[PDB]
Amino acid sequence: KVFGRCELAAAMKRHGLDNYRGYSLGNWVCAAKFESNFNTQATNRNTDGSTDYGILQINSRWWCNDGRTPGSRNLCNIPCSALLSSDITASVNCAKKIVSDGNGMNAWVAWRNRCKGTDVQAWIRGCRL
Ligand SMILES: OC[C@H]1O[C@@](CO)(O[C@H]2O[C@H](CO)[C@@H](O)[C@H](O)[C@H]2O)[C@@H](O)[C@@H]1O
Ligand SMILES: [Cl-]
Ligand SMILES: [Cl-]
Ligand SMILES: [Cl-]
Ligand SMILES: [Cl-]
Ligand SMILES: [Cl-]
Ligand SMILES: [Cl-]
Ligand SMILES: [Cl-]
Ligand code: NA
Ligand code: NA
Ligand code: NA
Ligand code: NA
Ligand code: NA
Ligand code: NA
Repeated sequence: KVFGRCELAAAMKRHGLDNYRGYSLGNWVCAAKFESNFNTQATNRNTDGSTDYGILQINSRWWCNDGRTPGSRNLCNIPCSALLSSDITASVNCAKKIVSDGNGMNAWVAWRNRCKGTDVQAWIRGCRL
């Protein structure tokens, strides 16, 4: 599923991301935009051989099992393929564990580099939330 901006915003809010660990909804939307362009099926291989999956590009090195990432963890206790569903439930719940990990949203490279400290509020402009 390729989510619409406001559609994803609404889905993220219902799942309780809005201001989760102090991060307003626009941050989550902005992150999704630059990680996956709102595409739940987005996958990307990392240099270290691990892979990023889903709307928030969650990494198989630490958070999910894809069966081909040696010496990796599966801290969210899911197959990485669950992160690709049109139902963003798994991605949100795992993301909640990721952002709680001590570094906040800096865990998402594209967030730090492209969203952090900008008007992320603009990402939910005109949405019925
Ligand atoms: O998320 C855990 C850990 O991995 C780092 C390493 O640079 O970022 C990775 O994980 C992200 C989210 O799961 C990926 O989007 C990214 O591709 C990947 O580099 C750290 O930010 C973080 O400590
Ligand atoms: Cl939309
Ligand atoms: Cl919650
Ligand atoms: Cl593995
Ligand atoms: Cl665990
Ligand atoms: Cl889908
Ligand atoms: Cl959903
Ligand atoms: Cl980046
Ligand atoms: Na898709
Ligand atoms: Na915060
Ligand atoms: Na991998
Ligand atoms: Na694993
Ligand atoms: Na292993
Ligand atoms: Na999901």
